Amino acid sequence: ARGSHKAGALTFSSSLNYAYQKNNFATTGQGLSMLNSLYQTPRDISIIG
Amino acid sequence: DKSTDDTSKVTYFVTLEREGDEKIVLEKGQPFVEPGYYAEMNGEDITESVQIKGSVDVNTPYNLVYAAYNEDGFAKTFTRTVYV
Amino acid sequence: GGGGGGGGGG
Repeated sequence: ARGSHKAGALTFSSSLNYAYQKNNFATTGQGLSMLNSLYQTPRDISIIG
Repeated sequence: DKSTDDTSKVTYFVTLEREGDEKIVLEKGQPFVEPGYYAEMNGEDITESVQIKGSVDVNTPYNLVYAAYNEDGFAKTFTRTVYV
Repeated sequence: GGGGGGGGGG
């Protein structure tokens, strides 16, 4: 919400904001992660299976 | 449309157990009897399927191989050597 | 220090 007002001479305005966010990540890394686990798949093996 | 659906078949291995001794020794003329065997494939007794390669001459002073094959080829084997 | 990787399996 962002409003200004002039009465004068004098001006007063005000910007106020709220911002939310909720992230979920598919972790990466050298461990038991999803991509490092995906790439280590033989070419003959069916992933979606 | 996706492409790479798994194409596998689930094959069920035979389970073949042994009766008696691995090595057996006899005297010339003392006939060979079969100690026995047990074979199992998907819980279904298939012992009558078991092939025994070779034989054992009792009058010539011998190794026998028992195998059991499932429905895709994969076998389970064991040897029985016999001497005279 | 300097962070360590790890070789895999084969």
